[PDB]
Amino acid sequence: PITGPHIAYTEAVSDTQIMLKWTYIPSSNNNTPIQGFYIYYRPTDSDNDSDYKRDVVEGSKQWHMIGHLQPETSYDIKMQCFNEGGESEFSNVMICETK
Amino acid sequence: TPLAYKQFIPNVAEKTLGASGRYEGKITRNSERFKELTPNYNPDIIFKDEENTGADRLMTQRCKDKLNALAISVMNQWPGVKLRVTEGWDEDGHHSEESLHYEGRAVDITTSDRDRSKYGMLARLAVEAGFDWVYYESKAHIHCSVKA
Ligand SMILES: [Ca+2]
Ligand SMILES: [Ca+2]
Ligand SMILES: [Zn+2]
Repeated sequence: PITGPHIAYTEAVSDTQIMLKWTYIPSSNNNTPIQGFYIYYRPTDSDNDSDYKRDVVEGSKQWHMIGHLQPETSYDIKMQCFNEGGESEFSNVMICETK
Repeated sequence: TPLAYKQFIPNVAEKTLGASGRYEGKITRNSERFKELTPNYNPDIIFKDEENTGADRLMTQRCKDKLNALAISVMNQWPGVKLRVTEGWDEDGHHSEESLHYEGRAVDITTSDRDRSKYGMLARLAVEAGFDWVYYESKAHIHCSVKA
């Protein structure tokens, strides 16, 4: 894939969880099969691009709940879609605090 | 005196005439107003740039002026510590509708050491640097804005 997803919104649902919802239009990559999405998150206090943790989600989903986060902590959040060939560009990068 | 969490100075709403004044509309990358924005390349300011686009550097002339003054006072206050910008002008879209971040008129800031015990004083230093509104917006950063 050469088009990445776009993050529509991020919202904390608890002290340890953040909901994110994205859009991805299959035809933007000629309808190439996408196997899933990678969702990246790291504490906003880090500017180390190596400090992103990753969740893997299936290709049908347009939202995800990130969990096991720290209370009252800001996170940088971005994502890619992927397939057997490889990965997209990163999305926009949202900042979102847990409760 | 230092600000505490949730406090703002002047103690009126951001978009009031006495503070930063009204929203004028989101400035997008492809727009004519985007040309009023130029990158702040001050070597005494750290720009987070999690976007890998240089967006956080982009801001109005007035925002630059006050930010640059603050960069000096920060280094004076705590030797070895610098001003850090987490958000300048934004296109990622996580800010509220009518956020001054969408116009290059607001910055979220920390100290370089992320020592939250310094943030209340950092907010005071931003007021003294001449930001039109300064808000201890989050436990994690101070929000500073300027008039159009
Ligand atoms: Ca940023
Ligand atoms: Ca941004
Ligand atoms: Zn802000």
